[PDB]
Amino acid sequence: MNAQAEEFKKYLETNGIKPKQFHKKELIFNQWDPQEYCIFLYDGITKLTSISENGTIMNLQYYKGAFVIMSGFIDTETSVGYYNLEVISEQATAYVIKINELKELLSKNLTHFFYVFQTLQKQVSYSLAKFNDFSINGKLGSICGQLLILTYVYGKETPDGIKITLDNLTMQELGYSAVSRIISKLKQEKVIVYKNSCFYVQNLDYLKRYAPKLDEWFYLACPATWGKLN
Amino acid sequence: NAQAEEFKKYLETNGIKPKQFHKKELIFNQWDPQEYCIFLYDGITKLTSISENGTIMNLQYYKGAFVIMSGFIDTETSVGYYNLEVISEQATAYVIKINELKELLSKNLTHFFYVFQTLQKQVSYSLAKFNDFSINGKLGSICGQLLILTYVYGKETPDGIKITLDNLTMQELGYHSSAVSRIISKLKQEKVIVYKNSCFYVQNLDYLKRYAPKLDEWFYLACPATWGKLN
Ligand SMILES: Cc1ccc(Cc2cc(=O)n3c(c2[NH+](C)C)SC[C@H]3C(=O)O)c2ccccc12
Ligand SMILES: Cc1ccc(Cc2cc(=O)n3c(c2[NH+](C)C)SC[C@H]3C(=O)O)c2ccccc12
Ligand code: NA
Ligand code: NA
Repeated sequence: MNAQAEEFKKYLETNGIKPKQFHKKELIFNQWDPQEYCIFLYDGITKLTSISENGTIMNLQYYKGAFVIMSGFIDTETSVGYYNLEVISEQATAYVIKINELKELLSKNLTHFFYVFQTLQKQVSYSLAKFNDFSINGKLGSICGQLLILTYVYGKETPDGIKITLDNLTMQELGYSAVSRIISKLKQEKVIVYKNSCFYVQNLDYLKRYAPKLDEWFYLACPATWGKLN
Repeated sequence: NAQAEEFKKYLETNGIKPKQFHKKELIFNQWDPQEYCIFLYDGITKLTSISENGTIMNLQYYKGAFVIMSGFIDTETSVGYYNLEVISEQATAYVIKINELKELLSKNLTHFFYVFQTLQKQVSYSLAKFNDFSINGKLGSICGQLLILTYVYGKETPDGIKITLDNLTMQELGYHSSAVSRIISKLKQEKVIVYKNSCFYVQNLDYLKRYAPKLDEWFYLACPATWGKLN
């Protein structure tokens, strides 16, 4: 599956760093801490959020294990943004590292330096591809792109199409007014199907057509997974 | 800058040389199988993409000093079918093949770090732009771009904050859809930015900060020195 992550997991463990369980609605890091962290999210699903003074809560970015999320800059160790990383799966397993300690240990392994660098690269190109799909096709591009990524990562073929294999609690979190206008177009056009309390994708090519740049991103960033359905 | 001067030293020390590029040249392109690390030392560029048609998309602006990598650092393959186009009259850039580069980061965690921090800056820029648009729609995006322009190129004068860029470069950043037009009218109405004497002037910065709140925070956390100039 992800050998660079498994290698990184061991490097952490054989350097003193131990996995921490977190449970849903827990913040692995938060916007009010004076200390920033490098998070190696080894398993589970999280969301990055921003809580404005209004108290309105903004969902910015999803992440699944294995990945690295850093709440501060590696050089200055100060915040990259007033963010929280909330667990949305039932549990998540993460290794929590003070940014300053991380610097040391990326020194002694070119290979693990590269691994973490590469995940920032994938984030950068992800946002650019989402931006592009939204410039081309609006919210449709956005939702199709979200569904395309769900299909690639969590899809399993079944008779009613490509089922999305996330726990139901997890699915409601991810969203399963303006968004509504469109989901119906898809329910009705049988791109997706909500049957027997599960979500099914019946027309992968439509998703691909309106999220072309995220499709490309996934080919270039996760070719293993992209092939499984192309 | 300082940390970028540091990194430029490091490159020239190891044999890499600046090259000039001129408006409308591509420093790297989306069809070249070879990928590069670009240390853009001076000038203004845009990242672009094409779709099947021939339809140019402007995705992201960069100014020197900055680093722009067209391939992944481990696999060396493309991060996206992108071009980096010059939009200032000249741009100075150090071009580094990704393979040739990979040893060099290996030998200098200080310098590795400077490049790592630049990706982090990009990631959080994109998120903060997204946050602003989710709050305020097109107006948040428009004010956010004018906010950054002001911070980076703006000089305080009695006629307001002058954008110290030439009208050429200002058009390449765009200075006529109906939705945009209403916003422009609202801003050109409020005198938020005023064209005066073949120049561009910002007279309500509070407004910009008001509708681009998260990009404002981004600049504070990422470019504090420059942010404090106008705060
Ligand atoms: C529904 C949904 C959409 C997008 C993301 C973000 C995401 C997914 C993904 O598979 N990968 C990345 C991202 N971003 C961090 C760019 S980076 C490369 C790859 C990976 O994790 O190996 C979702 C993430 C989790 C759950 C649902 C997502
Ligand atoms: C008008 C305008 C908006 C945005 C950008 C992008 C940009 C500007 C900037 O000052 N910085 C960055 C970016 N992005 C690459 C995130 S990264 C940190 C900082 C820096 O250059 O050190 C513009 C860039 C050039 C010209 C105009 C811009
Ligand atoms: Na924090
Ligand atoms: Na290229």
